[PDB]
Amino acid sequence: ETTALVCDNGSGLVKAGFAGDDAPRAVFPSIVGRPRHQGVMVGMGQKDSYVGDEAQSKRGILTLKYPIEHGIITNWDDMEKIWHHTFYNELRVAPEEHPTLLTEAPLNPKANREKMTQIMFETFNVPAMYVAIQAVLSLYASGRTTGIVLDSGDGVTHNVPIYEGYALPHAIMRLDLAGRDLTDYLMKILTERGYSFVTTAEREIVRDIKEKLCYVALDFENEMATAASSSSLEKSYELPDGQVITIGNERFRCPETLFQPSFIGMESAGIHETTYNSIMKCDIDIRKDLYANNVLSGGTTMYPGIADRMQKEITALAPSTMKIKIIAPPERKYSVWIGGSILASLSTFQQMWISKQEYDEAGPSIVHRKCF
Amino acid sequence: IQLVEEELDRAQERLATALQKLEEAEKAADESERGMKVIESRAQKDEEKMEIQEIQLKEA
Amino acid sequence: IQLVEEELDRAQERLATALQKLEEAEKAADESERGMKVIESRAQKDEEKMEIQEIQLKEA
Repeated sequence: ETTALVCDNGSGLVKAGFAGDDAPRAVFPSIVGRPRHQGVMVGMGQKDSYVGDEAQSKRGILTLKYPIEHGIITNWDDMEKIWHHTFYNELRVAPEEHPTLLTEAPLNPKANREKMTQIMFETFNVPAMYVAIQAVLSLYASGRTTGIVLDSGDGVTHNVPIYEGYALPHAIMRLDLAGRDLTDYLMKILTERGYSFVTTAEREIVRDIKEKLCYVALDFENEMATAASSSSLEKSYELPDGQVITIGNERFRCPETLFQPSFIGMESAGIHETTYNSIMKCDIDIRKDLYANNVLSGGTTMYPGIADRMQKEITALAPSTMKIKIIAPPERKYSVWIGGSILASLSTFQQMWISKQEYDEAGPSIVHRKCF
Repeated sequence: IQLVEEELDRAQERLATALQKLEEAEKAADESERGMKVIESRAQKDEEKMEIQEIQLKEA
Repeated sequence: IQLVEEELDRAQERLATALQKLEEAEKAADESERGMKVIESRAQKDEEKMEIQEIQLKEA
């Protein structure tokens, strides 16, 4: 059978590999570096485009750009570079031999779904392809046809009620606030403590810090009080040039913005609130199988202690005769990619692919007839 | 010479050993997580069954 | 001397980096282990309670 490349379009990490395997085989940063100055390398070759880990090692001399900003492809040129690198550098295979599965947000722009369909088929010459909602794949990785997924990426958070494998198009909710924003916010609040960070390279350390040291508090006022009353809510981090910095209440404050969007000046409601409001758009006999399967997904959900917080919050908004229970997969950061690996290796799914012939007949439009 | 050489060599012996130990620590983390995955999936299946039973019992 | 010294210095830097990554993998392993232990304790409790209910359900 044809080996399908599953490529998760994560906004701060690419996750890529082959279908039928239990885990991604390449996990690298979504970063394209291009030179700030030319002349840097003399006696050695210069290139102008570095991608992923190659770019990461050269960060000092590169201008980093993100291909995907807030789950939205913002530059077609940087999306292409990521792709060129995925196939030829990272997996070292011809894409033209391998069908492609691409991941997307709910309500991912149609003009974008098309430019993605077109770019894959004309330049890479893919034999077949498909595009699928991130949360639907994470639900298949959770072994379920039906449930509501809180998917919080490295850039967007969605609440996605799904039923018999279809995401409910009137009931889904979105929040632009997650891992990308979270770094920029963390950096702000550290400047406020007097650990000013103004350089973007230092920003990436702040990113790493965030992933390692942030934790979801179970009670925001009680932990805040604890940090005000004692310095036991602080963890040290040694910067790689030396210099020991102390990260305080910023640890739980940073992700606190997910529950209270007003802290960054939004009119948006919180991730627990949009969970509750999303299920309340659904019919009562499916509210049962939706509430019974509240699933966490994506990189932002890997902060410890999140389940007890989300269990709390949802039981407080929701009536005490729906079964409330948080499902947190063992490696929830990958559950989109794992769900794509499952879906692309089902014998029933092989009828669904966009073929090169259907693209030649209808142009990039074909995704809006084959994908749902 | 000899001291700088002996110090290097042991430093490499030590590095080699630290990489071996890193792979071992990595393996063990994987064995723990897998086990952790198996218990977790058994806990969850029992829970879903339990809640259906608390309800079946209330319903009955 | 110098060449050997430059090789030793490189060897030392590599050893430090491996030891930090190793300490991290140990910590992550310790954490999987903790995670696992709470999960096992829940698993037991959900099972007993699902079983306890199986008796009560039969009775109703």
